[PDB]
Amino acid sequence: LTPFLILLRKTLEQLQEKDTGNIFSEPVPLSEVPDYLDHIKKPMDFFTMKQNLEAYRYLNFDDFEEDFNLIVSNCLKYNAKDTIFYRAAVRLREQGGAVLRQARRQAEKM
Amino acid sequence: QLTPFLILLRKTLEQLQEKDTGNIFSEPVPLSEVPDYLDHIKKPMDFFTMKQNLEAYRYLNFDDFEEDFNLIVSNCLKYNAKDTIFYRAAVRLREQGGAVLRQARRQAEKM
Amino acid sequence: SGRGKGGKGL
Repeated sequence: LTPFLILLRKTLEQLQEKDTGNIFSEPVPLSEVPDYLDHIKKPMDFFTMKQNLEAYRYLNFDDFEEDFNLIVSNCLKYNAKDTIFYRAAVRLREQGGAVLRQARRQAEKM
Repeated sequence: QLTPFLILLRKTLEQLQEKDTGNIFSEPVPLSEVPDYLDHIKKPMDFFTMKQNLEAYRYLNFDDFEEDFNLIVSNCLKYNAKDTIFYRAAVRLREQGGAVLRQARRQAEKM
Repeated sequence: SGRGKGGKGL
């Protein structure tokens, strides 16, 4: 249990708070969206990020940020522009990019 | 007072709705479930709101009634992606409603 | 885009 892991935990909860509808809380449901994996090479969501975090798979901040960026880019790719999902990802890009900026400053001291 | 024109708009409103089996347009889009709706749609409209307006004497000419019908359709095309049940239903409603409105206006302007 | 998730909002 490092200062870094503690920081990523805090950062992840801050990112989740930006997603008021819990659209990105769990993997896109493949039973409801059967062609999802034909388009999206590497699915991601906040619960998977939490699993990765707790299993020590975020060695550095870049790897964490890469996964957050995937949540957003996957959603813009899969969905039509005029959907709740796409629009939500566009808002999350902005609000979550800002959470990450502040957290990175802290990470890079460690 | 209850006029012949109001009676005609009641009938017309019901004719426009027979074309809508899924009751896609029967009530306002629910904002609890569609929290981005007002970010994209300035003036929501639906058939129940139109009936409220009609019964409260807000459609005293045919144009104002047609304007709100046309808003139901155009709002739906605007909000929803093309490849959807909802967008397809609004395209069909444009087609089917255009025809109901044509004959009702003819009757109205004789009053 | 794929087939889509459908629905209206949530």
